[PDB]
Amino acid sequence: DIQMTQSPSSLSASVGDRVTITCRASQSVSNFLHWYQQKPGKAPKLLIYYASQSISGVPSRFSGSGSGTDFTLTISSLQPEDFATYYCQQSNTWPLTFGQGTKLEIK
Amino acid sequence: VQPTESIVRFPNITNLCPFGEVFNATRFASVYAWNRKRISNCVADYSV
Amino acid sequence: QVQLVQSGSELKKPGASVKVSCKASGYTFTDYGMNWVRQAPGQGLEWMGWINTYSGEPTYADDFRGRFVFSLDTSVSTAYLQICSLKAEDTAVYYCARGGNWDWYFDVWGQGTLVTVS
Amino acid sequence: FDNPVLPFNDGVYFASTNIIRGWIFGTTLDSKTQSLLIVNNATNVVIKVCEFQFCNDPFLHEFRVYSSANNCTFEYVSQPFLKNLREFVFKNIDGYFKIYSKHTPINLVRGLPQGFSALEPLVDLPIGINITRFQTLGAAAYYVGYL
Ligand SMILES: *[C@@H]1O[C@H](CO)[C@@H](O[C@@H]2O[C@H](CO)[C@@H](O[C@@H]3O[C@H](CO)[C@@H](O)[C@H](O)[C@@H]3O)[C@H](O)[C@H]2NC(C)=O)[C@H](O)[C@H]1NC(C)=O
Ligand SMILES: *[C@@H]1O[C@H](CO)[C@@H](O)[C@H](O)[C@H]1NC(C)=O
Repeated sequence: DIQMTQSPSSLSASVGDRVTITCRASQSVSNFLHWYQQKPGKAPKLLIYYASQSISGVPSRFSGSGSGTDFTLTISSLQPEDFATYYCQQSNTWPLTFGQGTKLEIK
Repeated sequence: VQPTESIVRFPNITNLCPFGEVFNATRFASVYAWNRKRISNCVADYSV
Repeated sequence: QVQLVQSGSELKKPGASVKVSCKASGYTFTDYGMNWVRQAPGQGLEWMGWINTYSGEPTYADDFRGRFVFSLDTSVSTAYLQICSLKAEDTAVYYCARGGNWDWYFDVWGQGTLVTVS
Repeated sequence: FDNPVLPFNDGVYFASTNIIRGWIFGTTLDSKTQSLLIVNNATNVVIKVCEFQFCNDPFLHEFRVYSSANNCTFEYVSQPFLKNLREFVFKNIDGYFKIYSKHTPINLVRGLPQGFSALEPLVDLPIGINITRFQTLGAAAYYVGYL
């Protein structure tokens, strides 16, 4: 029931730059919006849990921030070998819905 | 003199009341820090 | 070493009843629950419900209230799901997930049950 | 001029003789307690109950006093209304922050007139935040009472 949208759908970036992708909420997910990514043919892995904290054991090239209905993470140092589809996930209201995905691409 | 017909006037309010964010919630709060959410300005369904 | 091994790629009729497996090892199996998500290849992850480790009550999601059935066989660390009366719109993978009752983030781990139907 | 911080008690009466632009309400501030802030600027008044950090002297001069806007709970936008004295009444009962206002002209600057003016309510603010200290925002003069 909670419509989780994210923009832009397909945005490109280059080597070593800084990019910002968002995730816009219809209802209140005030702190509980988690961040995943998905490589093609790969089971996913956590990036940012509870919208600010980072899990131990991830490469910390990125950090997540935001509150209310606007949430983001910023890749401070991008690398070409990711090609990952970034996924949103709220942990506030049942059912746990996901986002469509922001595919990162090279020029 | 008796009334002829009954009239009921409620506002439009183009939204359902969000009880889904207080009933179907994954993280219910604790009793020292009980979460209080005011719900208003909508049409509610208590039949569900 | 904590891992969740799965069954193979299934291929059945639209109407058969197949039971997929999720065998656990490494951790305390009664502590964290056994969440399940679904992912169409043109869509994202969709949560379908879970089941508690001690009682065995299969509490599904708000959409998939019907033909999905969680089956529990304790003291062998299994998290069996079974789909019955399969439909042609269910061309999706079925990922198993160790997921706790309080933290409610996944760390979902499944190699991919390619349930292809035709 | 300047504007020091004042205790709120049970409710206050505010009166002034467009130098003032709004008020800041709270208990402890400095982003540890959620604070109610009103700024009347650019003919659309904005009310934020964002958990703001305060400066050593908050003042307007874009906007600088309402910066570091984080983890906001409530937001409200409406239209304001314009020798002339503007009276305000701020109260907090049952979780309701009620604002009463009436602008009437005058012909004196020594003190408040002996006339009568009934202040109509303009907007009610349903938050329910514990408020005990407040601070308001070519010098001007203003009068602060207590209810
Ligand atoms: C909180 O979640 C519950 C559980 O899903 C929602 O209650 C209603 O539950 C029934 C079954 O328990 C479901 O009704 C569905 O209706 C559609 C159309 O009639 C039908 O095609 C389905 O097969 C199913 O029977 C559904 O989950 C839900 N009903 C709705 C959303 O209309 C409940 O609405 C949620 N919110 C609150 C505030 O309780
Ligand atoms: C409220 O609803 C009625 C029909 O139920 C409609 O005729 C009326 O125009 C609505 N009022 C509005 C949109 O102000």
